[PDB]
Formats: sequence, structure tokens, C-alpha cells
Amino acid sequence: MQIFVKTLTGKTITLEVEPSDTIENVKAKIQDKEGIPPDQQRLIFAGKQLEDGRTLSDYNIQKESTLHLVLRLR
Repeated sequence: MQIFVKTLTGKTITLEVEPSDTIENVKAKIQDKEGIPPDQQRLIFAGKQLEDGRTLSDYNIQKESTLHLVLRLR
């Protein structure tokens, strides 16, 4: 399915994913487009911080829905 990842910098990217994809897996695809290391990414959906080892289906993330990407640096 297609999902969207919003950076609060203003911009958005599309991602191509499966419901069984892990957040880890999503982070890797974000790094491929944005260059941000996975341990400096945090993803937010429906007011929850998403865990690395869990899947999109675990969080009821559906086609054309949107995740929010936040930086955790120092």
C-alpha cells in the first residue's frame, strides 16, 4: 500500500509498504530518501510513538494514511 510520511519541516514523502512491514523497515526506507539514521528517527501515529519491532498492521495504519516523522538527535 501507499503511505505518507510527514516531516514537520513542512514536506512529505510517499512510501511503498505492506501491512506486515515493521516500523524498523519503514525507518530504513525513510533513510533511503532522507538520509536520517534510524536511531535518530521517531515515528508518530494517532498520538502514539511507534515501536521499532512492531508492524504497521499492529497500529491499524491503512492505505493513504500518514505517519509523522520527528528527529531525536542528541
